[PDB]
Amino acid sequence: ARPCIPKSFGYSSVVCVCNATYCDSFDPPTFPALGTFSRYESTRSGRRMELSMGPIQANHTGTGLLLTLQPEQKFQKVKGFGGAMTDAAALNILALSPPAQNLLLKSYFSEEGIGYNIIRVPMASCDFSIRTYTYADTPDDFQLHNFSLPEEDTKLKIPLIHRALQLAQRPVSLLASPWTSPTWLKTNGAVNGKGSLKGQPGDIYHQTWARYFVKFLDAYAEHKLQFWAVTAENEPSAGLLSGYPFQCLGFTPEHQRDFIARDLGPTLANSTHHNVRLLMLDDQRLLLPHWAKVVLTDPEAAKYVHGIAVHWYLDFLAPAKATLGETHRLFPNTMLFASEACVGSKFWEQSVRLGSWDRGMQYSHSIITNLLYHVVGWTDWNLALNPEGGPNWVRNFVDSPIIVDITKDTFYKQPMFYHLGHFSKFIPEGSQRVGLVASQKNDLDAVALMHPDGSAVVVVLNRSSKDVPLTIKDPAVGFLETISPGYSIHTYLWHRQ
Amino acid sequence: ARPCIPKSFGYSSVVCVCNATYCDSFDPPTFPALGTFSRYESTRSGRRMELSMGPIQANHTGTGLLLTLQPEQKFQKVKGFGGAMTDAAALNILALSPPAQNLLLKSYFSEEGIGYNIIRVPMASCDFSIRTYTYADTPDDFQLHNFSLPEEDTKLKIPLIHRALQLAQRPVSLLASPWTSPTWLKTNGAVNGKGSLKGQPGDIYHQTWARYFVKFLDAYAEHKLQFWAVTAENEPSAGLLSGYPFQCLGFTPEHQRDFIARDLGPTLANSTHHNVRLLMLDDQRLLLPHWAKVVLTDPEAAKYVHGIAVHWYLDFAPAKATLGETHRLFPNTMLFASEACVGSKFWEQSVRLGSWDRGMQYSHSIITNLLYHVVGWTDWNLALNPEGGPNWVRNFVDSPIIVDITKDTFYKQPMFYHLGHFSKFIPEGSQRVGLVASQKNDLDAVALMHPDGSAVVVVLNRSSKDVPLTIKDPAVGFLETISPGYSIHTYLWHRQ
Ligand SMILES: *[C@@H]1O[C@H](CO)[C@@H](O)[C@H](O)[C@H]1NC(C)=O
Ligand SMILES: *[C@@H]1O[C@H](CO)[C@@H](O)[C@H](O)[C@H]1NC(C)=O
Ligand SMILES: O[C@H]1[C@H](O)[C@@H](O)CNC[C@@H]1O
Ligand SMILES: O[C@H]1[C@H](O)[C@@H](O)CNC[C@@H]1O
Repeated sequence: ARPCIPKSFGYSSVVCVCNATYCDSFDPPTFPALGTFSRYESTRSGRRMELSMGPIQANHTGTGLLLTLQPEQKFQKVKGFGGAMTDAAALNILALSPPAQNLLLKSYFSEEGIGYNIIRVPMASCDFSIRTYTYADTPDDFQLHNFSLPEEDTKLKIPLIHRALQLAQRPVSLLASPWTSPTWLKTNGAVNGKGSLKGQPGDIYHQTWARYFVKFLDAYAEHKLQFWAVTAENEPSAGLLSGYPFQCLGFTPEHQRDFIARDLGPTLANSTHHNVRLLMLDDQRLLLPHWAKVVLTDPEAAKYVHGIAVHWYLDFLAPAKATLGETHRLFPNTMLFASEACVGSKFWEQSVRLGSWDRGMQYSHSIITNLLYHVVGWTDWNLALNPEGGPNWVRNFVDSPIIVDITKDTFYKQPMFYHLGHFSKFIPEGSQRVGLVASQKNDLDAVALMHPDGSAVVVVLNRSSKDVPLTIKDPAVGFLETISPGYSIHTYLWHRQ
Repeated sequence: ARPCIPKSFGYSSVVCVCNATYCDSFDPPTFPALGTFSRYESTRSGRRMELSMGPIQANHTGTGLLLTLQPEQKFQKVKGFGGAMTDAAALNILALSPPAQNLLLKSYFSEEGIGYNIIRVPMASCDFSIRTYTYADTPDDFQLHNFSLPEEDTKLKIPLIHRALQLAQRPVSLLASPWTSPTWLKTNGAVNGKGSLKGQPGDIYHQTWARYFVKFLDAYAEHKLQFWAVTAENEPSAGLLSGYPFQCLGFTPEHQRDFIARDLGPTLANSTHHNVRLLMLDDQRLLLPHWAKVVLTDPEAAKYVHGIAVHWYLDFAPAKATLGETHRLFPNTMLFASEACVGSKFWEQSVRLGSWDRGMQYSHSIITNLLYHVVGWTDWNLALNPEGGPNWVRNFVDSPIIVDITKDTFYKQPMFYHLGHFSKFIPEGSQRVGLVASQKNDLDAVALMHPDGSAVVVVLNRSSKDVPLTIKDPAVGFLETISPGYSIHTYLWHRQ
C-alpha cells in the first residue's frame, strides 16, 4: 500500500519516516495459492518487509543447505507478540498530532501494520515515567481508601490502549506488572533502593499489597479493560540491591513463593478476576531454573502460577538451554514467556541509534532463540521513545522500535520494528512451533511454526555478510528454492493443502 | 607491627590511610605449636587482618555448623596471586614520593604486606594507558627492525617491576598479554574496533605478529626480566564487536586455534623463550567450554597450550557450566583467572572508597574459583587515582589501592584485604583439599594445604548474622570460633 520513506542517520541502515499524512503500510493479507510460497524480505541495504512470491518445486538436487520441516515434532503454542504502554511511550505518542498518532498505532496494531496482540502495562510509575507515584500514596492506608488512577492512566495509557484495541486485527491481551508498592508497605520507605514488603507473607502489609492488585484490576475494569495476566512483580531481584536507582520491590524467591501462596493467589482467586493469570519471576533468565524450583516445588504456590516471565537484558551470560530449556524440562506445563526486552547494549554506543541494523538482528536473534527454547511469546519494552530514548526520570535511556520526533510531528520506524514484524505479523496466537533440521552446519538462525489454519511459517535470519543459498523441504508439499542474502531476515509462508 | 589508620568516605566501611612515613604492615610469620591456631580477621566494622590465636582441642563444645578438613581429597595446586602493572598503575605509584612508593610496593609484595607473586604486564597500550601506541608503529616493518620499548616500559613499568621483585618474599612470575597489534597488521587499520589480523594463519601478517611476541620477550630479557607465561591475546572476542572502544585484536576461537598452531606455538618454541607458557582464551568465562573445545581438540594447537585464562566480569554464566564443565572436558589444562575487577553498576561511582561490598565480591569470587579448579588469580590495575583513572577511553573500574597524588597518600580498600586473606597465606605449590560442611549454611569456605603441610582455611560471611562455627582437623581436634556477620577470616594451623 505504501513503501518505506528511508532516511540515514549515518548508521548501518535507514529508518522509515512517518508523519501526519504518510506511513509505510501493508495491503490486506492474501493466501498464496497451493504450490506457491510468499516471502517477506527486510535487508540492511534498505528493503523493508517487501512481499514476493515463488513456486514450490516437486523435486530438488543436489546439493547444498537443506532445512527440513518436521510437522510431527510439535512444541509450544504461541501466546503472542507486543510492547509496553509505559508513561514514556504514551506521553510521546500523544504529543503527536492526532493523524500521526493513528498511523503510529496502526503500524503496531493494525492488519496494515505488524499485528501486535500483547500490551504490557506498568502498574503505576517505573523509570520510564516522569514522576514517581503509586496508586495509594496516602501513608498507612491499609484499607486502600485513597487508591486511585492518576492521569497517566486515565488520560494517557488507557485511552491509548482503547484505540489500539479498536484498530487491532486480533484479540489483544493485556499484561500488568508493578515496579513498586506504596512506600509505607516497604521496609526502606522509598520507591527505589534495597527494600521489600514489611513483615511476613500472610500479614497486613502482604494482604494489602495483594488487595492493591485487585483494586488495580477493578479500576481498569471500570474503564472497560480486562487483563489477560499479571506478574507477581517486575524484577524482584532488583529490590535486593542497595542503591537500586529506580522503582523496585525486593523479593527473594522464597519470599515470592510465600507471597504467592499466602496472599496474592488466594486474593486473586477469590476476586471477580480469578481468570487473570499469574506469572512469576518477571526477571533475567540467569535466575532460572533456581527461582522456578523454589516456587513451583511448593504446591501451595504452584496451584496459582500459570507461567514464568523472563527479561532479555543479560541473558547473554546464561545460555538458553541451561535456563529456559532446564526450566521447561522440570515444569513442562508452566509456560515460559518473554515479558521484557530492550537494547541494551552498549556502554560506548548511544541510547538511540537511528537506523541500527545490528539492533534489529539482536531482536530477531533473541526471538528465534526464545522460540527454539519453548518460550510462548515476546514483549518489547517501550512502544515509542524520543531521540534521547526518554523521557526517563533517572536518565536510564534505552532504544525503542519507534522513535518520536515531536518538533517535526514525525516518527521513525527502526530496523527492530521490522525484525519484530517478521514474527508478530505472521505468527498468530495458537500457532505451534514445529521441528526444523538442517542438513549441514550453517550460519543462519531459523524457526518453523504451524499457523492454526494448518499453514506454514518459517523465519530465516542471516547475521553474516554472505548470501547463503538454501532449500526448505516440506514433505506434504515439496521444496522452496531460495537464497538468504547477507544481513537479511525473511519470513516464508505457504499453504499445505 | 603497624595497624590500619581508618578513614571513612561515606561507604559501608573504611580505607586504611598510608603516606610517606606510615603504612599498615605485618610482623614475620610464626609457627605456633600443634594444638594452636592463628586467625586473621577483617570485619566491615573496621578490623583489618587482625591476628589472634587460640586452641584446637580434643573436645567439641560447639553445636552449630561444622566444617571438617578432609586432607585426603586433593584438588588443584596453586600458581599464585597478583595484579596488573598497567601504564595507569605505574603512573599512579610513581606520582607518590619514593618512601611512599616503597610502602605501597611492600603492601603487595613483601612479607610485611600480602605476598603477591604474580604480575600481569600489558604488551604495549590498553585502555589504562594515557595514549595509543604499539611497539612497532612504523608501517610495513614485517621483520620488525623498528620494534622498541617506549618510556612506559623503560621508565615506568620495568623499574617498578624490578623493585617489586627486590621486595618480594616469594619468587614472582610475570604474565604478558597483548591488547592490539600494530594497526598495519589489522583488517581495519585501527587500534580499536572490529578488526583481526590480515590474511590467514601461516602468512606474513601472522608470522610478523607471532614474532612480535618474541621481540617483546627479547626486549624484556635485555632488562633482565623473564616471563612465566603469555596469553594469546587479551579478550579476543572483543575485537569481533563493531565499534569496540579500546585496544583490541579480534580472533574467533578457530582463528585463535590456527594462529596458535601455525604461528604463535612454532615461533615461541623455536626461540630461546621456549619455556614460557602459552595461555589461551584470556576472556570472559561464558566463552567456555566452547572456546576450549575448538582450540584444544586440534592436537596441533593443543600441544602448545599450557592453560586457559579467564576474566571475571561478566560472571553473574554460572561457575559449574563454565569452569566445572571445562575441567571435566580438559582435566590436564589449568584454569587461571588472568583479570578480575569491579565492575560498577550504572548508578555507581567507579571508585567507592571503603566499599565493603566490593571486598566481598573479590573474596567470594576467589572462593568460587578455588572450588572450581582455578590455580591462580590476577587482579587488574595495581593502583588507580580516585576517579578510577587514568584511562584514555572511560573509567568503570575500582582498584585495591587508590592513590591521592595531591596529599602524597594512598588508600588500601577492603578489596585489598579480601585478596590478602588468600594471597598472603596461599603460596605457589599449595594444594586445595576437601572441607566438608555438616549442614546447609550461608558461609563461603575453602581449605588448602601449604607446601609445608599446614592448613589454611578461609571463611567468608556475606550475611549480617554471626555464625557460630566449629572447624575440625581429623589429625588435631576441634577449633571453636564464630564467623561474625560481614567478615572474612583466615585460619592457619600446624597438623603435626
Ligand atoms: C510527509 O511525508 C512525505 C514524505 O513521504 C512528504 O511528501 C510530505 O510532505 C510529508 N509531510 C510533512 C508535513 O512534512
Ligand atoms: C602519615 O600518617 C601518620 C599516621 O596517620 C601521621 O601521624 C602523619 O601525620 C602522616 N603524615 C602527613 C604528612 O600527614
Ligand atoms: O524498568 C526496566 C528498564 O527501564 C529497562 O531498560 C531494562 N531493565 C529492567 C527494568 O524492568
Ligand atoms: O582492558 C580491560 C578493562 O580495562 C577491564 O576493565 C575490564 N575487562 C576488559 C579489558 O580486557
